[PDB]
Parts: sequence; structure tokens; C-alpha cells
Amino acid sequence: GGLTCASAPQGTLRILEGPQQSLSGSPLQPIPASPPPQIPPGLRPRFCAFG
Amino acid sequence: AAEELSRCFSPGVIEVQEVQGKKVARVANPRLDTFSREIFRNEKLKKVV
Repeated sequence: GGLTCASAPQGTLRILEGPQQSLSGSPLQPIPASPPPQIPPGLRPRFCAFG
Repeated sequence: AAEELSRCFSPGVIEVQEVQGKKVARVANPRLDTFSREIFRNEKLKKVV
């Protein structure tokens, strides 16, 4: 029950949970481009010149 | 160029009818023309009206 002292420890192993692999996909997923505005189909002159 | 000219005016003005194989264009009811000057945007045909 004396509990004598011991020598100096050489190395200290650190145990830790691993990096989060297979979380990010190898291609990227962007928000798609909002489309450029279209001229709508079915546009015709509705105004006739009077008389 | 006659079908191009028929769309630069209001619908009714330039009729495009065939005269011996070619599609010539003539005026027909110039009253309908809204006078929007869209033919003066066209470079080849701002010299034929």
C-alpha cells in the first residue's frame, strides 16, 4: 500500500472518433440557374388602327 | 425579302403573292399601318420603302 512512483511515459495515444467520410459527394450540388425570360408563345397584334 | 417586309408592317398592309415563280410584294390597304417604323430597323430594306 505504499504506491511508489514510476518512470516517464514515452508517448500518449489519443483515441478520437474518425472523420466524417462519405458525407460530402464528390460532385457538387448547386441551386440551378433561374431561367432567362421567354417571349411567350401566342403573341399577336390585338390593336387595329382605327378607321 | 418580301416575306420579311410583310411582317415589318401591321397585318394587312403588304401582301406577298406569286408572279411567275417569285414572291413579289405590293401595298394593300395602307390605312391599316400603325406607323411603327419597324422597317427602318432593317438595314437591307430601309432603302426599298
